[PDB]
Amino acid sequence: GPLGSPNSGTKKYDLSKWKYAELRDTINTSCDIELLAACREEFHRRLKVYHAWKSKNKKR
Repeated sequence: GPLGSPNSGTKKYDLSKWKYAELRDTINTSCDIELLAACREEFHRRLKVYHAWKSKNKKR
């Protein structure tokens, strides 16, 4: 089609690891279905593992 794009070597978003500062700042400064959607995914995810570490919560 029109768009040839004879050079592909990157993705759309990538947040291997972000800081708590930029996290809150970017969410309160930037705005985008992706930025926010990704921000929440990291918040919930990062928090999910946080609890898992401390206590995996398990009562046999």
